[PDB]
Amino acid sequence: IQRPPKIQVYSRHPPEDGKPNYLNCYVYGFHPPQIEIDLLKNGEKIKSEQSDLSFSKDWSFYLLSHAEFTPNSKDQYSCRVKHVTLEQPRIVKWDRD
Amino acid sequence: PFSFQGLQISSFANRSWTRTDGLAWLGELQPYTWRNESDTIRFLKPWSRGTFSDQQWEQLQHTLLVYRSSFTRDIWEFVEKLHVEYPLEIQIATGCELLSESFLRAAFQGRDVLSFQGMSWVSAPDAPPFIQEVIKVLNQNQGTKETVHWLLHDIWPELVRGVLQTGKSELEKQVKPEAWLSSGPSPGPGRLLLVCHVSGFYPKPVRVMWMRGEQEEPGTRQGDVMPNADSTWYLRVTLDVAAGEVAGLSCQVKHSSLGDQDIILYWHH
Ligand SMILES: CCCCCCCCCCCCC/C=C/[C@@H](O)[C@H](CO[C@@H]1O[C@H](COS(=O)(=O)O)[C@H](O)[C@H](OS(=O)(=O)O)[C@H]1O)NC(=O)CCCCCCCCCCC
Ligand SMILES: *[C@@H]1O[C@H](CO)[C@@H](O[C@@H]2O[C@H](CO)[C@@H](O[C@@H]3O[C@H](CO)[C@@H](O)[C@H](O)[C@@H]3O)[C@H](O)[C@H]2NC(C)=O)[C@H](O)[C@H]1NC(C)=O
Ligand SMILES: *[C@@H]1O[C@H](CO)[C@@H](O[C@@H]2O[C@H](CO)[C@@H](O)[C@H](O)[C@H]2NC(C)=O)[C@H](O)[C@H]1NC(C)=O
Repeated sequence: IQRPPKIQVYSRHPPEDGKPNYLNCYVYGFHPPQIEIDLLKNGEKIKSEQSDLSFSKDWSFYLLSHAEFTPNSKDQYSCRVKHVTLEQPRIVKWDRD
Repeated sequence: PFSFQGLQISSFANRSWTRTDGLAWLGELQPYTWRNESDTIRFLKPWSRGTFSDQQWEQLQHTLLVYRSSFTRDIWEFVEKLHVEYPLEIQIATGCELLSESFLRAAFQGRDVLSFQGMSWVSAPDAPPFIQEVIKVLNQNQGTKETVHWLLHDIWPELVRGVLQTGKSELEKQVKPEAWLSSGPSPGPGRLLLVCHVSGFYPKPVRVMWMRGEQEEPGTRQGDVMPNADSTWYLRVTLDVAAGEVAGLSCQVKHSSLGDQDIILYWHH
């Protein structure tokens, strides 16, 4: 009935400083389906795209956001997610290594 | 191997706000969507049309369209007449595997609620009391039951057969992953976390392992295989190990697109 979301963050391609890449934020296993997902660079939102909402056998929801990004060893990225089951928004950082 | 599956997500916030979106999967590719805004469905692939004629599609469209409006109206009326409280989340899943076996299942507030067996609406064993009223009203409308029967037994199968034929090549493409290694956060004292990333592979079945030469290493933790925007996959596999033992560890990747020629990545220092 109410399932909190699980959040995972990963790049499409091996992160090499300077090469254009894509940052993925996969949010899954949640219910109900209304959810806010933002991709962040040093705190600020960045232009992300988002796939259609879809769902698994047990009826939970899953969804993919991704954003074009160019990593360098300076900047940090994260995924911020808002859902009814969360008292406070949940931030998951992209860990390069 | 490749199942077809049609999905509906309906939400009713209150009596004034509602939305219904749909999509469908064939194996792991998404041929269609029907967004709330659209009066029609999107063919997301050049093979999405299958072998279905234009008149056949138009008919199916219209059927689905009437259904979407009628469905919405019917829920609202079931809510008023049965005093069920908002918000509501309703999910529907149909589809078939050719052996040919069709289903139409429904969930409410995230739990299985009813389905369509044979020619009847049947309540799930676990369903709340009031859906017995729903089932009753639904099993009265003969025309709907006939339209559902016809969809599941006549239309789904003929469709799936066609788009399997036209989507055959894109469905069974093989796409080689790229892969890399990294040093994750320390899991404790003198323990290190070695991470093996594999990304860009399609189809989804993949074996990824830590190793000493030919000896598979257990303590290898699988991550979840998760999607990429381009419908290829990503998988992260880790190992917990002591700083002395770092000697001669390799990650090894088996994938259908590689044949017998696996990808090996070595740790150095
Ligand atoms: C409290 C709620 C919680 C419970 C949640 C579960 C509820 C189950 C959901 C199932 C509800 C299905 C309701 C069916 C809606 C029907 O109104 C429509 C059309 O009804 C037709 O309207 C017709 C008149 O229409 S009008 O001229 O425009 O007014 C006729 O009355 C016709 O009867 S007939 O004897 O003449 O043939 C009648 O059936 N049922 C359908 O359209 C059936 C097709 C179902 C397609 C399912 C596909 C789902 C897959 C999702 C992928 C996008
Ligand atoms: C999902 O789709 C439904 C149905 O397509 C949307 O509801 C519809 O929205 C339209 C246009 O926005 C509404 O039009 C209204 O018409 C009346 C005329 O009497 C007028 O009072 C309003 O000013 C407006 O023009 C219409 O009420 C409504 N249609 C139905 C069948 O409910 C719905 O908003 C979409 N969902 C979301 C979240 O957008
Ligand atoms: C019905 O529900 C919808 C969606 O939940 C409500 O629309 C929102 O209402 C807030 C006010 O709290 C406004 O900021 C916007 O108008 C809407 N936001 C979103 C995210 O939709 C609507 O208020 C509700 N209608 C009634 C009569 O309760």
